[PDB]
Amino acid sequence: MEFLKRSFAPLTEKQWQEIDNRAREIFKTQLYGRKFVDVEGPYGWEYAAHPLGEVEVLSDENEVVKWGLRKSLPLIELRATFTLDLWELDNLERGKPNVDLSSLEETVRKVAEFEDEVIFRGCEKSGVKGLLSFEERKIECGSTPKDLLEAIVRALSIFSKDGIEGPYTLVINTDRWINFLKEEAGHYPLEKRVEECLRGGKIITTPRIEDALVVSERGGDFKLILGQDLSIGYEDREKDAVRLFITETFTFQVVNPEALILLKF
Amino acid sequence: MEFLKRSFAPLTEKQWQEIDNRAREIFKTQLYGRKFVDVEGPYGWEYAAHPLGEVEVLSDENEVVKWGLRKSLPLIELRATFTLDLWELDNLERGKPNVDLSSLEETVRKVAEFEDEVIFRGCEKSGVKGLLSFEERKIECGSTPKDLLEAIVRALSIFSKDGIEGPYTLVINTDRWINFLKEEAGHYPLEKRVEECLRGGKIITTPRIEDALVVSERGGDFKLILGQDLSIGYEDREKDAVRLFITETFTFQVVNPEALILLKF
Amino acid sequence: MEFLKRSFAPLTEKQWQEIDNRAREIFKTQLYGRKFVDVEGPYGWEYAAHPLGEVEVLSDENEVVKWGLRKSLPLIELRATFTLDLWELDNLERGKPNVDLSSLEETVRKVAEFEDEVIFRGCEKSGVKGLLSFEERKIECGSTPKDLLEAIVRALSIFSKDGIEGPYTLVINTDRWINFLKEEAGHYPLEKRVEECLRGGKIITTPRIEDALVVSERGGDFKLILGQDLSIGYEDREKDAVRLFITETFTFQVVNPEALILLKF
Repeated sequence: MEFLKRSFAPLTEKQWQEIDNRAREIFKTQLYGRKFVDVEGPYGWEYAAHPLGEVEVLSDENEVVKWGLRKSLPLIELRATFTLDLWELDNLERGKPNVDLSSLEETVRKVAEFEDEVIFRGCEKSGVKGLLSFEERKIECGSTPKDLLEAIVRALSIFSKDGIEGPYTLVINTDRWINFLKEEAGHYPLEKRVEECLRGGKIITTPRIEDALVVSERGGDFKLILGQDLSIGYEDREKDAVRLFITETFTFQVVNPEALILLKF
Repeated sequence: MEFLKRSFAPLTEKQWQEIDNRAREIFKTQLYGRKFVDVEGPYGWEYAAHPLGEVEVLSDENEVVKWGLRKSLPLIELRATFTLDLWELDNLERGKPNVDLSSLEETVRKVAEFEDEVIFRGCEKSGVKGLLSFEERKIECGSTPKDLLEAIVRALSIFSKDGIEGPYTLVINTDRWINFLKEEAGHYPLEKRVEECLRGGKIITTPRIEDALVVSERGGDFKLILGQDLSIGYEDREKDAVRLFITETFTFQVVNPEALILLKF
Repeated sequence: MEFLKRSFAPLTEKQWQEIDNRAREIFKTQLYGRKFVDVEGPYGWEYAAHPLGEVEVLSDENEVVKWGLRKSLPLIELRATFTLDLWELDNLERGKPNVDLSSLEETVRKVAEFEDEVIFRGCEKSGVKGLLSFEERKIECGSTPKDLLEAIVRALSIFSKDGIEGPYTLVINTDRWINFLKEEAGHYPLEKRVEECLRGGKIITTPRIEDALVVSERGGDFKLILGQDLSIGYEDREKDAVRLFITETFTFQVVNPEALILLKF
């Protein structure tokens, strides 16, 4: 019996595992950040903040004793609720393989969008700096696949200058990738061209961002620390419906900004 | 070779251990809080903050996802420097058992006073609430030892009402204790009277406070968490003098305010 | 305890290994010559000069005794200094994974540029002849990738005439390679065309040179002799900063000029 109080929910364990695998299957495809960022944890529920190794001196200079405070990044706890119908769920025990989980799917989609937004554009309230906030690592790129290849080559040259090794992955907005395919009446399979230019790299198309960027996957550059992973608990029961929730405690850190390059095409 | 960089200091290990035992001997008598408060740690240098188990909801009520932040108490790092004379220290190897350590003694006294002040009256900058801030647990007491005994009995009655068991310790200002002894021309050894009234309790006289209070020593009521205990490191060398420093990372927490009673005599 | 006097530096071994791996990682990408030239050594610090096997006759012809001197190539010793901040470094022990090493990176970049310049264009003061000094091995090439392929084929024909076997590597300036890609709207992946024409060869893009050339990697044609490899030592300490230096003793020799072909495109 854990934090989630799963036992007290008046639902069959078959429905429990069904919802579990449904949520996990949705999250595998909807978690864009985890596809390429490093993941650390779980550290348990008790992990409240992550140390930063920095000290700020509140004390003055005349006083001999230098007393100050250690900076740290507090974790973010998210909790989103939803409701299900007991009679609709009952059909699983009767043998119906299809059930209505539209509310659960919508909640999972929205929470995935929220966490992707937090990872990409940051949250000034929590002090987390988003990747797009690193404007200093920008390169102008033209509207043609030729200009895209030129930008990729120049980005790899900059990476080699800064000593950033492979593998390299290109994350591009899906609409812009589709537009590039529309403009590409050439002779070269665009995927194989990009892979050859990236020296065995991979392409990720996502709608979370509007532009393209190149990252390195040597590890230790983007750490997503999880206190408690994604989990579903039971809140309360009312009439013929059951209320559940999804909770997660996490934080994000960018170790080396030099491993990220942005394209302004 | 630790945080303190002790090896690089051009001082004999005999002088090192001499200064170590001198500082430890001073701290045993000058650390008033540790005489009665619970001590936890060390958690190492990396322990930046202590979790509080509380969550504050930054998110609004219309948005389904409830994202918030976990509260925690950041640790306080103190660092006080001092200087010693190489030629004066050299006499130890020649056989002189007496050396001048007045600067070190003064620094240790001042840092002990600072930490006692932080423990007792708190620090609003760090968010630590001092014991004297708990004004709700106050009892008026008269100027006579008879009134002191009456206040002790009433405080024990309140403790029994609130279910606080022994042992109990009375911490009283040294000047007020001396004044009570001056006023006491009675027939009862005052120490044995106080011990009998406290049911085997003990009395602690300190100049850090100006009044008297009664506490319980059942444990788990006042936790002083130490990341790195009191330690002395070497900063730099200049001409014929050597500069050292004393560093410490700590925090304080009051678990149960009901275990503390204050007297307003 | 070596030449570098690493022990006397008042820095943690963690910082030592961090700086070591940082410098090594930068050098792996910034050492263009070692990517394709043969490397010999280390011969230790005591190796002052490399024998040439040539004797010059100072004596006249009337005197029976023929006394002369043996020619040799003296080694070059480079030493570049830089400074770091002790307080900035202290954050590593506190847990900060990010430190400012901009001065170290700049020094490593500049020394890499200097050694690449010495390897490529030589140094008349030291008597080392640069590869670009071999103007007799020049071939004119046009501005089109077709002309580049023609020049590659003719260079391979000359190599076969002179009995130079594979593998062959093409080293081309990055800007000119990018311009060739810009001009290439053809149908053939340019990398695979170059590899096929070179019979499994590889392409290296570098900014150290402005033109393109073809070399052979059968070994024994370009020897870089190292007395002491790249190393970082500690010079002295001042106030709150520490001064380090990077030192290296080396020399370069071209055995067979017939294994090098230059393109004048």
